[PDB]
Amino acid sequence: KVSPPKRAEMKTSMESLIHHFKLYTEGYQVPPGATYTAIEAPKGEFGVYLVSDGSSRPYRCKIKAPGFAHLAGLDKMSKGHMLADVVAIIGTQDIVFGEIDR
Amino acid sequence: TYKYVNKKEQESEVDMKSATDNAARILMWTELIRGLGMTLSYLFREPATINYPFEKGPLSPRFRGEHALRRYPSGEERCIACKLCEAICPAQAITIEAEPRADGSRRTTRYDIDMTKCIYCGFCQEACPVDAIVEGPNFEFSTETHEELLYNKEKLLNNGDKWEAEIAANIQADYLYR
Amino acid sequence: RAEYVVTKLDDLINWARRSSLWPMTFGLACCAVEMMHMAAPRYDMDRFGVVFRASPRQADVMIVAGTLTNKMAPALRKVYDQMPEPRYVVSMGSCANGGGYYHYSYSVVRGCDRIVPVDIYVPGCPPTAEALLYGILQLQRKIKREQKLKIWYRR
Amino acid sequence: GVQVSPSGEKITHTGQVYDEKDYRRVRFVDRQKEVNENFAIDLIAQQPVNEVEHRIIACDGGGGALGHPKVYINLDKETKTGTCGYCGLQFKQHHH
Amino acid sequence: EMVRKCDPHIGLLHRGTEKLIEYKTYLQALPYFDRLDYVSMMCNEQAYSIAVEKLLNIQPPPRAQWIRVLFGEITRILNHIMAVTTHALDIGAMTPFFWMFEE
Amino acid sequence: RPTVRPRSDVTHKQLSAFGEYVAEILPKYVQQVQVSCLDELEICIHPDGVIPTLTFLRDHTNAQFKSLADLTAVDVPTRQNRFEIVYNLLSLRFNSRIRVKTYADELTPIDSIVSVHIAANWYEREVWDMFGVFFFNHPDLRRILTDYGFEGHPFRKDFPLTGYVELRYDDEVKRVVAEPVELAQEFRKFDLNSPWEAFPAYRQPPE
Amino acid sequence: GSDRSRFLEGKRAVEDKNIGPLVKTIMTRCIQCTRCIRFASEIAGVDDLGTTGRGNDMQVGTYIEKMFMSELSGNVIDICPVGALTSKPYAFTARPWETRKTESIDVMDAVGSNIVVSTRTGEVMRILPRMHEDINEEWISDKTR
Amino acid sequence: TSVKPIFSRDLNEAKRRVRELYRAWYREVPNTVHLMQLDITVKQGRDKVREMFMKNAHVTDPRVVDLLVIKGKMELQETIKVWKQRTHVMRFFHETETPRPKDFLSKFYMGHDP
Amino acid sequence: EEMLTNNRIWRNRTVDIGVVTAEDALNYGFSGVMLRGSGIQWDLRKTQPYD
Amino acid sequence: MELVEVLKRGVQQVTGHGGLRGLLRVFFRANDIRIGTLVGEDKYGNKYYEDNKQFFGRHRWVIYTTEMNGKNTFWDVDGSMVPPEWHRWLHCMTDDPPTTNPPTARKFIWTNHKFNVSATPEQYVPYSTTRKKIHEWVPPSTPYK
Amino acid sequence: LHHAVIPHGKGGRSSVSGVVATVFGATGFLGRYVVNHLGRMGSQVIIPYRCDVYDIMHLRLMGDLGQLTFLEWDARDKDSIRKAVQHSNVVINLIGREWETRNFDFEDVFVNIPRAIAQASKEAGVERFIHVSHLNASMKSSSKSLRSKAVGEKEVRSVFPEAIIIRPSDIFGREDRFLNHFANYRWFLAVPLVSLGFKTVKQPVYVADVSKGIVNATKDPDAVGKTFAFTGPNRYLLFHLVKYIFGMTHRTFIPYPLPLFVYSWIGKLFGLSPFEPWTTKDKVERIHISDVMPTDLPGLEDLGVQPTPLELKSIEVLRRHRTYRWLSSEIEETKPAKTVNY
Amino acid sequence: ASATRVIQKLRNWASGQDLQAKLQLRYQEIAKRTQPPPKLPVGPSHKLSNNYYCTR
Ligand SMILES: COC1=C(OC)C(=O)C(C/C=C(\C)CC/C=C(\C)CC/C=C(\C)CC/C=C(/C)CC/C=C(/C)CC/C=C(\C)CC/C=C(\C)CC/C=C(\C)CC/C=C(/C)CCC=C(C)C)=C(C)C1=O
Ligand SMILES: NC(=O)C1=CN([C@@H]2O[C@H](COP(=O)(O)OP(=O)(O)OC[C@H]3O[C@@H](n4cnc5c(N)ncnc54)[C@H](OP(=O)(O)O)[C@@H]3O)[C@@H](O)[C@H]2O)C=CC1
Ligand code: SF4
Ligand code: SF4
Ligand code: SF4
Ligand code: SF4
Ligand code: SF4
Ligand SMILES: [K+]
Ligand SMILES: [Zn+2]
Repeated sequence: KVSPPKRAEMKTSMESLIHHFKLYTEGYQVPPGATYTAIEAPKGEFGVYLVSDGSSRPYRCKIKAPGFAHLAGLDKMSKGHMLADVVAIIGTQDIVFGEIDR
Repeated sequence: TYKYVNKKEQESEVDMKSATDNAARILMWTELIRGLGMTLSYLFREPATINYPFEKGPLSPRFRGEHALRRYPSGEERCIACKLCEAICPAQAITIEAEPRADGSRRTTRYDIDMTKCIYCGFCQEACPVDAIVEGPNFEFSTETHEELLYNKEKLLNNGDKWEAEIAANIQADYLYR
Repeated sequence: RAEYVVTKLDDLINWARRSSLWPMTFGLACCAVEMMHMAAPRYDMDRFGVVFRASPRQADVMIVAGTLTNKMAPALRKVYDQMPEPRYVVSMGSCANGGGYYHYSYSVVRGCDRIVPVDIYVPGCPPTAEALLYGILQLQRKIKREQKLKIWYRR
Repeated sequence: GVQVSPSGEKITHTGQVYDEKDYRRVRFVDRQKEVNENFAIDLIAQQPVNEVEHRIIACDGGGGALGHPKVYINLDKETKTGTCGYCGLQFKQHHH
Repeated sequence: EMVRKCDPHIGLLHRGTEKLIEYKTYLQALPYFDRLDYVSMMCNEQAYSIAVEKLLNIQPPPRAQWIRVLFGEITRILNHIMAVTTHALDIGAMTPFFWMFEE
Repeated sequence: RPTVRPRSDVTHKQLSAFGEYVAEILPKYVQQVQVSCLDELEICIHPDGVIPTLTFLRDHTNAQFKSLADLTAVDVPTRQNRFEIVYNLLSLRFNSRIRVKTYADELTPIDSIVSVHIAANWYEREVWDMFGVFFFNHPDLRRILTDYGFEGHPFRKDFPLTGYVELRYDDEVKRVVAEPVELAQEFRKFDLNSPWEAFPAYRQPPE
Repeated sequence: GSDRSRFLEGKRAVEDKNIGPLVKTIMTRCIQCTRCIRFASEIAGVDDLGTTGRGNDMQVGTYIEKMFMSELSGNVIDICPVGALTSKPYAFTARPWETRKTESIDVMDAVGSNIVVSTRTGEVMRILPRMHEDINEEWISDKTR
Repeated sequence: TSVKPIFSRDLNEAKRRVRELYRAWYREVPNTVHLMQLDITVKQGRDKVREMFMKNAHVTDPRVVDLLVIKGKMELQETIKVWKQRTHVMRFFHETETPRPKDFLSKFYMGHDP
Repeated sequence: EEMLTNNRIWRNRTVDIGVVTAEDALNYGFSGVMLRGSGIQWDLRKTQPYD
Repeated sequence: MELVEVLKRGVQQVTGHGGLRGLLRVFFRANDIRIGTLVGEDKYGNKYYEDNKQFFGRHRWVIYTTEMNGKNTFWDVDGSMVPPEWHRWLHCMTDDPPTTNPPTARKFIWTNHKFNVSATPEQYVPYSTTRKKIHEWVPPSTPYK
Repeated sequence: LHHAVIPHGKGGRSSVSGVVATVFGATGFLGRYVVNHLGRMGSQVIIPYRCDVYDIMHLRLMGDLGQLTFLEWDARDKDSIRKAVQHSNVVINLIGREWETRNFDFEDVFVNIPRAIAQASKEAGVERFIHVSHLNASMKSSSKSLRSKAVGEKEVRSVFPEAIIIRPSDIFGREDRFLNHFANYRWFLAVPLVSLGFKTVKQPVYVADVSKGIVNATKDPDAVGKTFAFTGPNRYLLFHLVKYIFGMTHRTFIPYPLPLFVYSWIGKLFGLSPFEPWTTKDKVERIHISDVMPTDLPGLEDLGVQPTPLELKSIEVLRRHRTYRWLSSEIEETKPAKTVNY
Repeated sequence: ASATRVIQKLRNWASGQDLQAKLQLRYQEIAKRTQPPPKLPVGPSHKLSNNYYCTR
């Protein structure tokens, strides 16, 4: 009821086929609630604030990217420096803009 | 546990020999000469470049390439118009209009896959209960127009007929894992 | 025969333009990560004669590699316009092709062909670096097929 | 089997041919309209009927997990052969 | 050449990922996380998977957990290779970029 | 049971005790304190006490939550105050995480906590850009993720997924122009809701 | 239910019927719940459906080749929980997650029964009944279906 | 009834803030037209500013007027800088799209739209 | 490491550039690598381990 | 010594491609001079050599045919000119060439491979396999009644 | 109407307008604006081309996913013309040159090709044929091109009796050969005008106005054989027009009286060129031929197009030709030209 | 791997480290591309008894 069964079991079993069908059409229902899960990603603390309303779709998914806070702090780090060391500071902050912009 | 990367434990004091060593390191550019030697060794190594169109890069039987619609060994199409691949398609790239055929079998009339919308994730081929839609190993199918990447059922069946000699072998090598 | 001389001259200029392709140091996303994996030592584009240049004035082909945002689109159009005349566009990946995973987003241009004229579409998400090199060689063949002097002579 | 419209273009296995006055044939002008030649309905029509002994026969696609989900077909009607819903294979009870 | 103020305008890669995720199911929203940080794909997948597992009150099997840690450290090597070598490329040296990109 | 997570009632009890501690220290602002079965502490406060609550949690000796992890908003457009502003805070000293909730509507701003945490600058810019929640005393509060001339706040529930306008290059004016959106595909909504309830623990009483 | 099957035997199979041009019967997937029998006896009142046999061999339908064609006969397609009794015109065309539902009323009958039009991609795919206890209860007629 | 103000106690100082914003936009229009090489004239831009104020000029709620002033100040700030480009500042004119006619005959001749 | 670390050009380019104090990093909410670069002993894999 | 052995392998590679014409052909088409064990010679003319002393990636290669499906591919070598079985062997999904382990023969598998046909008259154009879903009307050919 | 030609869909760029149209001069200068308007409103546009695919690359956008079908054609290939026009409600003819090449002259370009296109359209049974002639291409004109356009106008009328014939004035716009020509007069010492630019009256018309007029003509219930005169709202003397052009350019303005005989000699000298000539004898003759007063012919006003003035849409053309000193100058820095009535 | 002794000595001395032991080109020590078929284990709750879903 969460993971899809193996394909052989799906093709030979009734409950397995029903669960394969429902997981690949509707998906599993996540019980309602909100969590903040933080993982030590290589660029920094990568967080997901997930809010579930009880259905098979997330009500809210906030993505906390470390690069957001780092680039917010870029102006503070770049004090009394030039263009070249500003380039260096951008490099030394582990910055990818997919996670920053989302 | 933890460790320091730039902290030093105590000091090595001041000595004439150590001072001469540091002076020679500064004046004679010893670490610069060392970096020169490193890239010289890389010069005398063998390059990792492959001759591209004649030597292709290595792959795996799990590789997600160009989509294809398969057939039974009798020649009958495997797809049974069940639409759960487009239900699971995270990009909504599949359109599966369908109707009963002349012999009454449940088949598709429109099976379109927008390759410019598809994210090449294999969810359709792992959701298909009859192994109809597959993602075969073709990746050199770049086109000169946007329209040629808007596949229909005829194009997908043609790809399935073209690549069946390889797709079937890959599924044979792979199906015990999935 | 003037047709033969014009054809051979056109073949010469097409050979020059296809042997010296300078893409721009311009990417957007994961597709540009695969683009520099095509720059990596394995599938050496510099061996193919393909070498990045940072300025659009020294560029020949824009490899649109990533998601073309609405906020990004004037920048991409300005950068493309600032190229000199024999310029090409290789759309790379589903985002640059037709929006891809972000097709129904409020902020994504559904394909970079709404903004710039695209010469070669490279499918994938991401297309492999081998696939991008395939698209580059297909572009080389496409500009090998061009007959500018012959069209001028029969004009 | 592919057929040819009086306009000239080929007819697909779901017959969808553009009419004479339909403008959407400039997309095929100087290009081609590709039709898969192997029509699955004909290919499964030319497959022989399997003679089996039991009243109920189990069908896969020809492999343990490479085929379709394993179904059961009841061959009680002597007048018509039982066709599996996933493939197009037909089974007949050998009542002699 | 001295920098008096930095103002980074972002959003030129904003694609409404959170809105699309709330419009799709959980398994459908999984490959968005591969594209959030497209250098540590397995790491973002692990983050989203642990969030959904915590909401579901289930645990992955030990072999799955060990594989996830193995590919987490593989993503960490990939991301630190990328960070160090592109930082050195922006500084001015490109040979470590080529070597570690072969790796 | 190899498929079910462990519970950690010890850290559930610790978070409950700290919730009592904060709720009795700040009765002027705290409206609700809850601890989930996932062992996460949420403190729901009045919007007037955002600055004192965040300052207390930033530098109190027993509650050093000096790092602000997340600042987001959730649009629930069925309550009177349709925006729930959520702060996720991290305590490195005590190795803990807390969540502080407040509410807002479209015309009720919340005091910014840039004076408490500097990351709140960009986080509140994102909240304003995506939900239209104004923030008092914010230095250079403006859009951060939308286009420059963008109208509307797209993370709201009533905003369409595809937006109202789309961009294309026009050769007559030689520009990138905005048009009303016209999809060639029309994103197909799927009614993926089972008519049978899945969790009897969350069965709401009938109206 | 559970998430797995302990059944290691062969499943039964039942020959299909030809009950009409409206209701397609795939009776292998019938679960012997007699809902169609109770409907056709009490509401439709035709008394043509029933159970023949015993045990696992018990089958639902008509013993003879009977053309079950009355008004209010697509409501067995409605009330059959499994896909044993499906709509023959709505054969394989759509799926419920595909279909957008618009709640409307009915014409070509002055009862004005409440219906749901299930469309998909700008095309009417199915007509289902609605629930109005003062007009049509749960079901509609064959002409409006 | 009994709401919390955000800047203005009543409509008068809200209108004062509106007048200040309008003065700022009116002064900034010539500099914008000179700096960004706009095809339009100074008169057209000031008329467009008046048009935007007029299309927002039917609201009598002080909080909504204050929020409109705040958003106008943000737009004016990104026009004071060159954060907005020529495309962004010419999006106010709708030079490409054809307006839908306001008459029933035209809206009947094309489309099933009210 | 040999190409970059002891190189005096790389050292002049990176040493005392973008110096972040530990308190400023905590207040700005960096939380990833800038903390341990400024000396803050924090790593989620050690403090709040998950797998 | 080692240098004379390197020169011996070099002159072997030089005089290992047939003659001078074959050496120049492979050198200006494939841009390398190497001797590998012939394992291929498919039906279209592609050669498929291998050499296990080379590192992974350069240990298998193809010399393309100079003619395929009417196209003069002497210089316009293409990555899609490889038929699927040699494609699998060349991309190293298996260690078995399709000469000792041929693929399963099916009647619907294409007997002739086609390369990338973009910007050619034989390219792909999309349709709408729909059968129009709507039939309007035919007014009568007889005027009035 | 066939079911695929019903104009269903709000607005444009993704809708169907039922304006399936073969545009023959689409690769040029007016053709790009016509194709832009057709693809904007959402229409099947068939573009026959003879130049390079790179030269038609700028047309490859401004159409939504197969709404623009490009196909090669030759002006001496009736089969190519027939296969271009065989699926089209409307055929728009924009073929023209400002000079004569070794293969095609003015007579062929303005007579034989339009007659062949109209004949193929009539045999294919298209519904509308729009043909772009020139204003004051009446008959017995001083220049060969205007006489050829008159003869071709007669030929198109004879073959296709209900062909709409649109006669614009000297069209101005971006990448035109009128405003850019007069702005490129700055590369020489002075401006060599005939009779100091007096006794020559022009009313130039905007490209967007002409293309909007063509699109409204291919949708209009009227215009089933009518002739339109597409002119600007103001008539200027040539001297005042060139003075306004150089004022907007901010370069300088020294005029020079040059008789038409030696000016035609200089035009022939410039036209002796294997590339696109900078100017020619026919070009200077059309420059110094005055526009006629459009009295009885309909125009943009009753085709539904408001004629945009040159004083409004002039900065977007002439800002290229300024130096850096005068690049950031507005409209009000240049006084408008005096408008004559005559 | 196919390098002369003099070139190997030059590479090792110039790099300062032994390169033939850990050269970054893969020759033969990698796994064969054709593998024997696997037999993946089933996890818990495949017990056919004492395996009601309400208890897990
Ligand atoms: C995670 O976040 C992200 C990033 O952050 C890390 C990103 O970065 C990012 C953007 C990513 C990209 C854009 C990817 C692009 C890739 C890279 C940045 C890495 C690739 C590497 C490089 C760019 C460095 C290349 C290094 C080199 C050493 C290559 C050498 C290059 C050169 C330019 C120098 C050599 C010179 C040339 C190539 C040209 C030389 C030749 C000529 C000019 C010819 C001139 C000669 C003559 C005129 C002679 C004529 C005279 C004669 C007499 C001849 C006679 C002629 C006759 C005909 C007879 C994205 C999107 C991103 O998400
Ligand atoms: N532009 C103006 O100021 C005015 C123009 N007109 C008329 O309006 C029409 C369109 O104007 P305009 O855009 O300026 O013209 P252009 O100079 O831009 O050329 C129009 C098109 O004609 C094509 N063409 C020319 N000669 C041939 C030929 N021999 N065979 C095939 N195609 C050919 C060109 O194709 P290719 O690029 O492939 O050569 C081009 O696409 C013309 O008839 C012109 O005379 C009337 C009044 C004023
Ligand atoms: S690979 Fe993924 S995105 Fe592509 S068609 Fe399949 S399910 Fe859709
Ligand atoms: S391809 Fe497979 S999953 Fe998709 S509709 Fe057909 S049978 Fe179903
Ligand atoms: S197509 Fe896929 S890989 Fe490429 S930029 Fe988009 S999300 Fe990234
Ligand atoms: S309603 Fe359906 S499941 Fe129930 S007895 Fe009738 S056919 Fe069987
Ligand atoms: S969908 Fe329901 S009725 Fe149909 S086969 Fe599955 S369980 Fe049986
Ligand atoms: K049913
Ligand atoms: Zn079967």
